[PDB]
Amino acid sequence: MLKFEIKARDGAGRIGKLEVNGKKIETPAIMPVVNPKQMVVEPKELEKMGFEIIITNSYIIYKDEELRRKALELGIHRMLDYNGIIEVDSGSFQLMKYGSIEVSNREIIEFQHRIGVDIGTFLDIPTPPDAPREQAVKELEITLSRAREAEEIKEIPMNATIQGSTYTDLRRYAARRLSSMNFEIHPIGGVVPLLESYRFRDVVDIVISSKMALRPDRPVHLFGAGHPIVFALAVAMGVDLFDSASYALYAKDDRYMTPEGTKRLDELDYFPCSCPVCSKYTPQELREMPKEERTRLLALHNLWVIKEEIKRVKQAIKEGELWRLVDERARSHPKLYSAYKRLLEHYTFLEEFEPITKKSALFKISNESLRWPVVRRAKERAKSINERFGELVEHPIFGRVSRYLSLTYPFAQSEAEDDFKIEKPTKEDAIKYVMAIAEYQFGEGASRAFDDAKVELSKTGMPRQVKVNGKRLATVRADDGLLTLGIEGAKRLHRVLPYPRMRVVVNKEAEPFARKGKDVFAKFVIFADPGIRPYDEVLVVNENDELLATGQALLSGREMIVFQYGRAVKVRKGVE
Amino acid sequence: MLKFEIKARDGAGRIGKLEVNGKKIETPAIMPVVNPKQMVVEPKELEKMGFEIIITNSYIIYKDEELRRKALELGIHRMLDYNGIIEVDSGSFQLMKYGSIEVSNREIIEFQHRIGVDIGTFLDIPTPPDAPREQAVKELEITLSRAREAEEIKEIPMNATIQGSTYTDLRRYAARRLSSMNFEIHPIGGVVPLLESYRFRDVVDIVISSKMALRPDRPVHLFGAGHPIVFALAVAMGVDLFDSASYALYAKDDRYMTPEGTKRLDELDYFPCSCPVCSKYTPQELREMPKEERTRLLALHNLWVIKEEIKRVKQAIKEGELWRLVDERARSHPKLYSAYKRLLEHYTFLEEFEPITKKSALFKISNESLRWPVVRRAKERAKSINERFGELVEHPIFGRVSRYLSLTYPFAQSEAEDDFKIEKPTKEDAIKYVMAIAEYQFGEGASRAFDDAKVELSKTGMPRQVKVNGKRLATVRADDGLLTLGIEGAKRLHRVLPYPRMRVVVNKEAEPFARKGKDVFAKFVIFADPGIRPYDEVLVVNENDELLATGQALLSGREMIVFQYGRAVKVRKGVE
RNA sequence: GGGCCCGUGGUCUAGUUGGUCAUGACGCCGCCCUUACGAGGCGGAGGUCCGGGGUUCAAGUCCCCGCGGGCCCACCA
RNA sequence: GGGCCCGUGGUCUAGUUGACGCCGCCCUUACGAGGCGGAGGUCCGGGGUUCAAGUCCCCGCGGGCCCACCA
Ligand SMILES: [Mg+2]
Ligand SMILES: [Mg+2]
Ligand SMILES: [Mg+2]
Ligand SMILES: [Mg+2]
Ligand SMILES: [Zn+2]
Ligand SMILES: [Zn+2]
Repeated sequence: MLKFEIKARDGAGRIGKLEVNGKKIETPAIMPVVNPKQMVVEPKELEKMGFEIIITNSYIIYKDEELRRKALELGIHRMLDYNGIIEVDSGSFQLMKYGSIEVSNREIIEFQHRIGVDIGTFLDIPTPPDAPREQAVKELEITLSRAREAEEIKEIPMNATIQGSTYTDLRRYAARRLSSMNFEIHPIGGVVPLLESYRFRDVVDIVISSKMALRPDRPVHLFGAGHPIVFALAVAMGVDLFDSASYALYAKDDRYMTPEGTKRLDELDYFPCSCPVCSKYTPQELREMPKEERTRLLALHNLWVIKEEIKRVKQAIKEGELWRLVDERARSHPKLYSAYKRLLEHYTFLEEFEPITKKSALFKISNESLRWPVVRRAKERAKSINERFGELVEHPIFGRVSRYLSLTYPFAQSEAEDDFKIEKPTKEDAIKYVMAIAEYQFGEGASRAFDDAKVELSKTGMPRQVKVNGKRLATVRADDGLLTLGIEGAKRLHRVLPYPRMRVVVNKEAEPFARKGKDVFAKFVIFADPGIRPYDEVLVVNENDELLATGQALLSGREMIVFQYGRAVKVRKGVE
Repeated sequence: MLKFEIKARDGAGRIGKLEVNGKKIETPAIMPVVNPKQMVVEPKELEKMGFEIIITNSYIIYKDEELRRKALELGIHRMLDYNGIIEVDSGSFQLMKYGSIEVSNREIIEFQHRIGVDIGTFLDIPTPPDAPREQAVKELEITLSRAREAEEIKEIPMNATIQGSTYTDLRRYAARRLSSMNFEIHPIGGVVPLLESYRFRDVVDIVISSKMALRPDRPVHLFGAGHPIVFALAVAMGVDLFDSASYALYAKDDRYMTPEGTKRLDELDYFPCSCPVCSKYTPQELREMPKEERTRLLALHNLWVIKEEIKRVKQAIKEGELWRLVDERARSHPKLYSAYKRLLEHYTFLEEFEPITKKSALFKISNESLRWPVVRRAKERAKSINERFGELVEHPIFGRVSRYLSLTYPFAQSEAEDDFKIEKPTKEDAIKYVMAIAEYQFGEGASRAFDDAKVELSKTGMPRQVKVNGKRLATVRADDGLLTLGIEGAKRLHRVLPYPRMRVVVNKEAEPFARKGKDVFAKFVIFADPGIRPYDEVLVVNENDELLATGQALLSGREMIVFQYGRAVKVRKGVE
């Protein structure tokens, strides 16, 4: 009983709405790991700060006498004075470092119900990296079994943590076994050793391998990752949740955090921040004060950056610049740049979830910029249109491109050293632009659903509304020069394009509304064209392939088929 | 009457100590342009904030009745309640926009003495960009004349503004004419139109052309540049001062500033900041309030980032990562990336001022990282060593390098995707390392000054102190694997290296001290090997080439010969 | 369906003639500046303003109707 | 000439219950980097404290920061 819906999206990640026991939050989001005995910062304020969710170690409490009781006494919220979403850890992380931990998967799994938590974790086994073969195999099974045993003894939302070591094949498997099982969240675990050793590439090989085999709808949390240096990369991998003692742990050893890396106080002459701590202090005066005060103020600051970067990321996603932000943070350190270069290698993975159009332009600002999904796509997607229509124009990013396409995303919406001069149509070809924009936007074929049409030009010279006889097939949206279908056009297309091309099939229950014009909700989608990508102009149909309406996709096809909460299409017009 | 000394340095820029009228400040540093009549934020606060210096438009004053008087009345500081360094503008900028401004170069150059300012600017003429030819020539002469007329009627420190339009040939000339003239500061002007049109390339072409022909000792200020997006770039070009109404001007139009570019309030979902305004508010909430309060808060914010980035930069310089921060900010926007790629093209300009060793390692984080000065040099500088000594090992950044060099900056102090495994010497080789580190560090030759020596190995296996018979020629400094000369060694060298190889020539006056071991001050250097680069291990000598001491250069050779304030060498041992 | 915005390629506005509002937008030719790309600078000429209807001596510009586009809230049936 | 620090490759420590060197297995395209177990050298040089010292204070020989003098 955990709700998850994709609010906005970019890259392969997304900003979502998460609901557990009435308490809502929004992802991406990081959970500050807190060890109750000795709290550097009390939930009291974390909450006051912005953290509407955190995490503690249940197992560490099960051991302590005092808390065990205070626990079963006033729940956990009350015992931490935290009125936000609280989640716990099995203590497997403790089983990784110190090895032997005393408790049964069941004992703790149960112990978590009594303490009245909001989300819990069964005792998964975090095998380390480069671990021997069988040790990964055998250990994963034990994990999978404890995951089954926990599947049916559970009553609260639970984390099904994907283990598998440095073995992408295992990761892949333990991913489908756990995706098909009935759990609410999937954290990718046993990576801290990697992160501490800045093995950002191996981490991505892992996070990718997994996000591929997991169900799109369940939240992915990267276990033990709380440094601003990874968020942008991570999030664009389709990660949504982070947890880490990083902030306090760092602060203790006198380390300062920057989205670009780590700084040793006794190496700071200035404060590369503007938060409340670096505002009223200095590296000199803060190096003066003693531990108790020094680490507290550091942790404090660390939290502020952590928080800040996260907002930074979300903002990037909201604008459609997540990749530029990764390309920027990638420069923060060699090992991470490596990783980024590697992420960009998994085209197929990223392509699937990469929006078809964004709000802000494509920016050529690195060699890597040219390997970004949205580029590769358009280069191939435009290949055919170029030959059929021809009349090419030079492009700073794609080299050559048919003028007919020259005003639609990402061709006209790109910026690079040298500038791209677009070419407005001329009455006589105004159509070929549409035909092109159509075969490009809808697929080898679409052209025909517009064969004979009329293209109006605005006071600028831009191809806008296309209509036949008296009614409009579609409109060349100003922003990105793509086509927004207008019912009549939808129909005209549906006829020219074979099924399942660009279609969404809604259950009988929903069929009524679609016809009217009301939006479609993920839950009611029986199946939809796989090649559907976010913000695609799509055809709503009934199980019998009868046009029901046209709108704007909000999820990849494969995505609507599995989401239960959230909207699938933002219906423009209804067939009735 | 204005002092300027290079505190710390990197790239081609540096953090310096600037003193005018007893009031100290530190560069890089930005001065908020303020228009008295309607002040969005009063100096009162600006100073409270961190701005120990600002600027206003004297010509704007001379026109207004009220102010002209209040001006001649209680000076300027008092009229602005500002107790920091105040500087003014001639109004030429107003001569550019609106064209015709009423006043004589003399009239206002004198009106600036009366109002009792700390720094002033004569009426230079800011020719725009791509302006006709003569219009640039003719106009620059008028500027240079006004600069002569003001050279002799001046009593207060003044800004010698380099004009010249988009003509690098004129820029370079107008730079020598004004470098040789008696002025305190040189702003590079008539660039705003460039900056507003994000022509970051053209700006570099200009800033570079000029920094080349200007005297190293006089501070360079980039007229009208106040956006975080340029600082790292600019500063690494050897700029030291900025001024801009940017913050209030943007805030007015509802634009928010981020090190990476500009954001339109009504496009913000979150606040990618941690300052005092983005902390206690939200994009939603701030969009609600009206102008009076919206603009003020934004301006306020803008100031916070501005300040922030500047610190960022200085920190960068202090650790020796200025370039990494440019490589990062370069990704902020296409046109800027271009510019950066271009700056990196002038190797000879940058190499001269490029530290011989830095505190933090070299980072391979982009294709551009491989064109950074520090690498090109090393690859060439290492060329011969590799042939002579041989026994090469592969390197992630330089491909191949002889082991004997493998522990010396920046080979062992480099980080890139794949890692470099160093090679500690073996007693029998121990020396070849030094010999190598020698010919590499000092020049084709130096090897001999160590021909027969003893290399001690630490508890690590690292070659550290080298001595012959009983005394130490030098030591293999731990952090960078370079040689720190020990007087005996210095003379050993001096003898095998022809003049002026790595020599610093001191005025008779200073010859005394040198011998003792006290540091050398720029002022008393008659001449020094040009191939001298900061943090180079050098030989101090007297006008007749007698070894007087060994130290640590702090300026490129050609730099010592010109600097009056500031120290030239950090003397280690004296010959006496 | 409920609210607000719009008639639109993108990029972007930094040495504040007091703040602010104008001084159209597009397209057409020439000189400059450019390695030509680019991006600017200067001067010429005078066409068009998605459709329909009013208002005014004057209408891209001011309401009004239509055909369109974006954001937000509501419907998870 | 003072005051502080150190005896040193870089990088780096994010689901909070001494060092360098030597051989083998695992994980790695070998690189990288790790994970496991065997082995047990030397720890700038001299003098001490100790049953025991790289480890603790003393002197030597060295590196680093800050502050002072622009003569
Ligand atoms: Mg579904
Ligand atoms: Mg001199
Ligand atoms: Mg909506
Ligand atoms: Mg000093
Ligand atoms: Zn901070
Ligand atoms: Zn802010």
